[PDB]
Amino acid sequence: IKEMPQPKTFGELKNLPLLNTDKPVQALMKIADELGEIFKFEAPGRVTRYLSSQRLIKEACDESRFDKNLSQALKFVRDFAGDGLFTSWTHEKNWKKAHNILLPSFSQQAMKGYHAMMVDIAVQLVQKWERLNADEHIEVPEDMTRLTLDTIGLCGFNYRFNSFYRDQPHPFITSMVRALDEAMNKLQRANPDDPAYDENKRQFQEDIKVMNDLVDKIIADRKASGEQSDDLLTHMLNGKDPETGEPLDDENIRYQIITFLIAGHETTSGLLSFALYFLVKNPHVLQKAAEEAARVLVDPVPSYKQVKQLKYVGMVLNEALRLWPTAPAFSLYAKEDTVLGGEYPLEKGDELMVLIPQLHRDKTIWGDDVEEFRPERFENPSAIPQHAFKPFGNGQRACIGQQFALHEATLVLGMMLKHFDFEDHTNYELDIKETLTLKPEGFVVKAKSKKIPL
Ligand code: COH
Ligand SMILES: CC(C)C1=CC2=CC[C@@H]3[C@](C)(CCC[C@@]3(C)C(=O)N[C@@H](Cc3c[nH]c4ccccc34)C(=O)O)[C@H]2CC1
Repeated sequence: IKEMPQPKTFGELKNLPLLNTDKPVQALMKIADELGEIFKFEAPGRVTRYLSSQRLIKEACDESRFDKNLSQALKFVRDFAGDGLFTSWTHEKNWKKAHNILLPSFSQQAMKGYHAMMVDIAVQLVQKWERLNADEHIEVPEDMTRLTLDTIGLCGFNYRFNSFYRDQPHPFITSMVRALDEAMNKLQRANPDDPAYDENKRQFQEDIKVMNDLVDKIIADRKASGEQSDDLLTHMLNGKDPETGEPLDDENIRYQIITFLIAGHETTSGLLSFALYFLVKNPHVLQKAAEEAARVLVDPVPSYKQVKQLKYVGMVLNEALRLWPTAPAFSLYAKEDTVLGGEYPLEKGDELMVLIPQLHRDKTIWGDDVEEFRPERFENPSAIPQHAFKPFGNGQRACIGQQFALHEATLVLGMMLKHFDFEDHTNYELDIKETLTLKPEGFVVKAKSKKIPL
């Protein structure tokens, strides 16, 4: 039975001021480097424990002992993602109902059906870049977000945000981003009911209304038409949970759509942005991935099968997920009194935070080179111990979108590497901006066309 380390305290505010920062995940990583595999974090009226080691996270991932907790971050997002899959408790009837209905819509097999719509958006990204003039550069996170948002819009509910036709996001996106920013800011806001925050609350309600209005209208229009499409909204209007025999109601479908649109934004586009960052910083790795793309993508437009045979591109994406997982933490609660790692007694209800970027730098798993970008780490995945690699979270509460996110990312990166040579023309210095997600802020490149027609 061991005493848990704790970072520096601030009198009555305990550890709370350590998260008064624009880069809290990066701050928590530096604390874990100091204190090790577990530390207690106290604030007025709360305590959580940050885990960093495969040794302890493997136990945290035991679903008989720990279930998904809603972090305060998830509680603030629930104000507009409701009881969709991401912001629901496991015990809420709408979680297991939506999970049973949606799982078949998100399988590897279902990706054959979305492939043509994903190609639509990937081809718009390639044409944009083919159409840049000689002096011009690419705003990498900006264009990856254009693609990932439009891909989930079109595959989700046959809706075109037409992001590649715009400088200003679509109205829905400006409201969604400002709602997400507001939810994230409330984490650091003392005395939120202070009348100084009156204007935030009125703006928050307006943005929730914008989102509900557009999504409720797309649902009503689809039901009003009877159209059957290749999209999640068809699967949700038609589907019945085999357990309860019930369908989702229109309110819950709205929450699922809002949830997928949150995910399909900078959380997916972050993976592509980090991947391209690592590739331009590791020209030998970029060359190997470009060689695979030229070898495999022999057709004007890539096939589902051809994306599956981009094995080294998939390893590149897993290595980017290792170093900078774009959904960098998740929360758990103890189902019963239990002892973590033979050393740390927990009571029923006690919270754990999994610090994924820190798990992914466990030298006992990965060896001494943990800071190196080496996709070849992933050549034999059977060698990876249980729960060592967790960018999509854990168990029944793992990312439902994982096969979607990886198919889109492998397709797009494949096509980028087939069509263009890349230049790190600014010698970009990595600056990771933390919102809901992580991104390489200001990451810019030049793309020189290889002049291969679509
Ligand atoms: C279109 C939908 C979609 C996409 C593209 C997507 C793409 C990605 C993505 C891209 C690289 C990453 C790193 C993640 C990472 C995660 N996703 Co998603 N997710 C998506 C839909 C979801 C949903 C829905 C959940 C909740 C699943 C559940 O609990 O039933 C989810 C859960 C997660 C969790 C668990 C959170 C927790 O609190 O435990 C992580 C981590 N993620 N996701
Ligand atoms: C919505 C999804 C995509 C997200 C999940 C997250 C999980 C953990 C979060 C998060 C990374 C944002 C920064 C704080 C952090 C690390 C956290 O521990 N947060 C704890 C502890 C905490 C911080 N501030 C608080 C204020 C009140 C209560 C708890 C807290 C929490 O939210 O619960 C955040 C990103 C957004």
